[PDB]
Amino acid sequence: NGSETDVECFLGRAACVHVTEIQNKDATGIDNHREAKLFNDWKINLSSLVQLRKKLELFTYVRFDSEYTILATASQPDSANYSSNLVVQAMYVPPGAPNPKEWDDYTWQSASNPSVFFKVGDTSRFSVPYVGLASAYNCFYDGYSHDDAETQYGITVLNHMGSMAFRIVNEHDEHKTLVKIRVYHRAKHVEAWIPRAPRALPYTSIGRTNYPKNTEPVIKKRKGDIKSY
Amino acid sequence: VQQITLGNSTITTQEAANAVVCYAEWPEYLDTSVCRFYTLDSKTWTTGSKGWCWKLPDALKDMGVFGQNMFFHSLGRSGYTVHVQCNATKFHSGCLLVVVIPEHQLASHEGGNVSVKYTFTHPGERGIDLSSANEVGGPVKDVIYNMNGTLLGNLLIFPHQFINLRTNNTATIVIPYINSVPIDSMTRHNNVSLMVIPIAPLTVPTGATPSLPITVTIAPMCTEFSGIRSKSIV
Amino acid sequence: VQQITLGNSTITTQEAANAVVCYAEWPEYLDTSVCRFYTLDSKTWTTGSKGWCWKLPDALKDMGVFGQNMFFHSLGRSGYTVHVQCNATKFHSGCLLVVVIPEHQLASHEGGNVSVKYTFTHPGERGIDLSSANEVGGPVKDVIYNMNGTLLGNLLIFPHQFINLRTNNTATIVIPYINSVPIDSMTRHNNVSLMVIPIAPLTVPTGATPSLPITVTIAPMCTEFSGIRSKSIV
Amino acid sequence: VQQITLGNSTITTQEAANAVVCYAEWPEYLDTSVCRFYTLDSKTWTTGSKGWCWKLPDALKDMGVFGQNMFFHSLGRSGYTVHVQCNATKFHSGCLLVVVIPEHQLASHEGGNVSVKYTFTHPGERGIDLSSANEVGGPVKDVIYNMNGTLLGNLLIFPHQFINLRTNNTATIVIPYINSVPIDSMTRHNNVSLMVIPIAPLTVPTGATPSLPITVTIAPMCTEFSGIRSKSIV
Amino acid sequence: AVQLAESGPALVAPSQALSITCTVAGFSLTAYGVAWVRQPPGAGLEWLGAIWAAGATDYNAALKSRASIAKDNSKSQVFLAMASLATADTAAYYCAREWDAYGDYWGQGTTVTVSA
Amino acid sequence: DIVLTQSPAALSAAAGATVAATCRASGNIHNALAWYQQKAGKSPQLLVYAAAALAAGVPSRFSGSGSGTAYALAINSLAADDFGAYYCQHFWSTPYTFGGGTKLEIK
Amino acid sequence: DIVLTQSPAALSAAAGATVAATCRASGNIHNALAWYQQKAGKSPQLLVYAAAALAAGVPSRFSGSGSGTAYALAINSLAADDFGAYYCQHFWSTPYTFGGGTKLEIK
Amino acid sequence: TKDEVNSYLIPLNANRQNEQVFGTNLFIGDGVFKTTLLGEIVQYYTHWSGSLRFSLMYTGPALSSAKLILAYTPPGARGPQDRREAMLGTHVVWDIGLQSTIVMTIPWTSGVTSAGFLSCWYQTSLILPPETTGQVYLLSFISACPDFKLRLMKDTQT
Repeated sequence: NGSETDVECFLGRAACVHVTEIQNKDATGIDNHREAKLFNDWKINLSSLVQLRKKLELFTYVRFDSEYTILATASQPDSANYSSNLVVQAMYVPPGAPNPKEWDDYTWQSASNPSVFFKVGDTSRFSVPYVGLASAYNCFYDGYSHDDAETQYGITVLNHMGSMAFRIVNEHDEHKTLVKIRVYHRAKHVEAWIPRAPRALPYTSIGRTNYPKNTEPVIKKRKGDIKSY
Repeated sequence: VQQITLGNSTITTQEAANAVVCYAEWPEYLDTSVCRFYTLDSKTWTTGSKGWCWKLPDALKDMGVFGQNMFFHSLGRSGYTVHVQCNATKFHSGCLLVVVIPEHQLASHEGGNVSVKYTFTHPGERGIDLSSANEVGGPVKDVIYNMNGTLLGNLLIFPHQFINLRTNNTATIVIPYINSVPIDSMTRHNNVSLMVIPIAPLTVPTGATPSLPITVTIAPMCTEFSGIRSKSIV
Repeated sequence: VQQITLGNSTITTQEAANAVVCYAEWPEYLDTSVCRFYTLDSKTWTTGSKGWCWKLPDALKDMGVFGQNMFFHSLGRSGYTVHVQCNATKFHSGCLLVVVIPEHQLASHEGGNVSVKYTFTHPGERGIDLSSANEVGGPVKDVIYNMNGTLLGNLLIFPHQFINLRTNNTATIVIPYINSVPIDSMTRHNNVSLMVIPIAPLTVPTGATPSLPITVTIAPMCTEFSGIRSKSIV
Repeated sequence: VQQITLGNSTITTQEAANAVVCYAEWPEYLDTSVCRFYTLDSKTWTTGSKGWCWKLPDALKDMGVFGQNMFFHSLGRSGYTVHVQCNATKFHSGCLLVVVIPEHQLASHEGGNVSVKYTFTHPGERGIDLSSANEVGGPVKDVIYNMNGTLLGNLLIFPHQFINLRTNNTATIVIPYINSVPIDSMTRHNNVSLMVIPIAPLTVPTGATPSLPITVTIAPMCTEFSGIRSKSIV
Repeated sequence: AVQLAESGPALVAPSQALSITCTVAGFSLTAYGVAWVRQPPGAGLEWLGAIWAAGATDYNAALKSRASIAKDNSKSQVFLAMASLATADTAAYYCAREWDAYGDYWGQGTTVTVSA
Repeated sequence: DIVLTQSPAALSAAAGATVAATCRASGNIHNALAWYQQKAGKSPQLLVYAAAALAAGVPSRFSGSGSGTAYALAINSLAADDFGAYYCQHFWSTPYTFGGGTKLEIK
Repeated sequence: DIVLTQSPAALSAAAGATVAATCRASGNIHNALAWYQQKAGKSPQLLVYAAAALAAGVPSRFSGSGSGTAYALAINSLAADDFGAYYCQHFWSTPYTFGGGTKLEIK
Repeated sequence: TKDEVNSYLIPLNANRQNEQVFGTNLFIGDGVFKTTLLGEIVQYYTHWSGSLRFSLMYTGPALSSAKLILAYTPPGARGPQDRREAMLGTHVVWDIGLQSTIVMTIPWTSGVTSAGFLSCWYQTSLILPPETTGQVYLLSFISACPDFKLRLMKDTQT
């Protein structure tokens, strides 16, 4: 009767957590492989999406296996003569593993980073288990992580869900191809603890409960007095 | 009943259903060591009070054998029995919301990536005076948003209890160990935060002093520590 | 007990032997139709109040389904449960006599063959303010003679109950149908008259308002009407 | 039989298989409250009559206790027993089609997105005179297209009954509650529409008045209303 | 629009009464109350009293005896009466609507001077 | 009774200076205070209700503050229309007494 | 304390006019008031007790009325003996304070 | 015009009889309920259809007493505009002196004028203890009865 209100169903639906854009071109004389968008890594951050952040932060703890669906679509806004048949490496960097700094790093061929090779226009799909270090993720952390010094009060590495890195395996053509990648995360086997108050005010930081200053009142005023229906 | 003796401490109280066991889970191992009543300094609930906030185990960090074992042992695991008693006549009105918030991550009063300093996230027996001025590096003290951007009315989803001075004067909240790890460092991380918030303001009669003491008595129960520092190396 | 629900109405009250069943006869047929609590406008018992008098069924003549069926049907037959509640502190003194008088024929203030007009013998929810001035055609309002030439002390032979604000604040009087006919026209003839009379005057402390509300809650019970207007002609 | 008494009403009628229970479903709960015969104003079936259309429950909206409870309660649920009787001699000819149309959404006489006004979709006891002139905002009255763009011959798929004055003079159609919701607002939405349509025209003999009365008697049966307005708040 | 037109005779000898009224146009006296505030020239505003949204009245501590407020709910008129008039009653008398139990929508007020 | 003492009595300032009128009560109003503005021969108009909330049709130059007994009315960057007598009124305990009044004049 | 303010202070009337002396109290006397009559160099004598009841040896010209705080002493058709100072005294709450006094003189 | 603790406080006033204390409709997606825990989770979905649990809490002094009459106007009807129309409908006459907390179950609605109204009226004037004058407050609470459903999940934006 109330199967839509389950936290398996309320929190467990595929949202768009990341949209990046990488390019297929040559690295001849290219200094920065991120300003050129030869690759993009993304620290997996479900609180970057404020609609899913506001739903996850209705609970103190949450434990879920992950489920990533990756849609890569190409684009060639220049003279092209053909639409190229491209392959994207979508490499999952686990927590504690090093991220790529170049598109031709050693990290892309590292056997311990699982990577998906799929075509552009097709879609990838894989699942990552609960890769937290606690028995649940911490939506809120009242304290410091690993240290007696200043550790930013709630910024903890217990909530590290990994990282996704994306490049095009193909070499360059004579035209530039722009691949836009949409990562779709679905929390599965969700279980949640200690329900909290819903957040009324907007966000200013990730991992911090800081609300903006001189913001607007969330409790809206009546058009009359307290006796007015 | 009315002479509850725990250790060499004794308090006098009233209860009929007063204990609020949080989430219907009594604290239990994974007493008789540090289990006694630690009675904090009484706060003065004046007419213009906004509230008080104590972090646990940070409120008990200098409290005798508990605060000694808190800094001696790294890892620990404690539940609490918090008595908040606001003694008054039958002429005072007003209402306190005694609420226990697990993982009450506070909001800084500067916004953005500005974080709250360790001086203010760990205020000790003093707690956070929510009616005082925002200091540089401290939390935001606007009580309507519960110091975390969530409204004050929705604070009743946490394990709470009202002190309506018309009806009662005591609130007992039996807190278990609430964390995502089985044991944790008690000195860098606060499990729960006790807040005592006046919703309805304190009204005194004419001829009464516009202030009223609030006594917080925290008894740590089912307190465990790590087996290291007494585990043998052989 | 304290959440007495009758229909879609609910009142909160106190009783241990509070109900005064008149003449030890519970009202009975010769509920569940018009049986609900009708709560009249609260009267202000000031320090110079002389009393109030409501006629029944005339006090309930505009009261919803009861007052609709009172003017729809000619003949009717109702008993009553009258709660008179005078909420106060433990600082007020004074005493009310809540009395129910069957066939309280009133006396005109002009004497002789002068009779009281229908405007005043049927005053409605307002009742008769016994502390007001005598109007032309109205009853005499001298409370010592009970508006009928009989002394106020002898009014305790009628089914009564005191509200001594020292002791209690409520009076419940369960009125049956008292008439010499088995059924009668409810619109031209008043069966009983509820009177609420301050015998001992209302004394307030210094710092209190010299007035005190009185709430009359009349629940008609065992209310019957004539079988005509739904009897078939065939 | 011939003295059917329902409430304080009584009608005299004839039946052998006359009742047309719509879709072989007798009306039933999900009487004895508002169940009586409401006898509408008799229509004059002249020689140039085109038909009449009554909306239900809109035809019974001013009809006593039913029309009182229709506007008192928001939600309601009623079935009907509609007797259409056209008393005549054995010299009249002609044929009426007494049809009951669930959800008879009417067509406006202006076409396009022009809708029919609430004055005309809810005409009351008067009904819609299909032989009158189209007014601004009213429905189309062309009887061949049943006021909805569907031909008159195909109107027999709805639960109908003929009054052939050669054969009989009465038509009884027992209507259940037909809706896609279990209970609905009776004041904004018409469940069925009774239509009385002369297919074969009324022919009178020479020496007879070219007109003939039609009596519609609607008895609401299994009438339910919402539990609110008498549900307790406690 | 919420307007409260004051109306008074404004030429009254002392030791007499006042019939200084306020017609209410826009709202109802059964749902809102009306506050009375006078201001003598030179000196400041002074509260007189408030009849509430259903019957009850409050007054000044010094003017419980002199002042009296009633209202007609059908005709939407609010009545202010004073006894034992002095030269200190030369003041513009104002009406208001009780908005959140405060006072606003003040009319322009009738200046009522008590003179010989 | 709760007696309002509105200090000062009159102020001289130019169009742009900051004016902070002040009311202090005997009893505790519990923020149930209203500030009024009045011109010469005009009706008083409501600026601030509940000691912090600006009323309808009030510019953001006005700002009510204060809690308990003392309440400030800070006006920032005065205009030409903002000269007149300013009166508190508490709405707590019946009687609803006023303050003394602060008038504004030009330097 | 309950303070009686007896208004007016003195009256000029002829033998036959109606004199209505008045007392008004701070507190509520609950009709426990006594009126007194005094001549020049004579003892005060009791006229009305309980604010309505004429005392012994008092003619029916005197008539006490009033309830609560305000109490009138209506005297109808004055005689020659009825000139003097008239004092209330309440007998409710200890102290039993008097009023100011109304003297009668001839026009 | 700002958010504060005073917005949760329903003010009560002495010497007011037959006035209204508060009044609201029972759309639990807008108005007073939009920011509550019920109405923040109701507005994640499209259709609620259940019973509500409405509470009040008197926080004035133990010697003060009043009778408040708590009217429920169902959906489709008009909210009352005097105390007597409130009494002739569905109500509780709640004596503040005796019962410090009242709990009232709003009937099953399927409310998605409409959704019902809920007002409170002074039966008696508020009697305050001596030389304790001013305002006392009510605290109102909303939740759901356990037959409350919720379906067709949607998305709030900002």
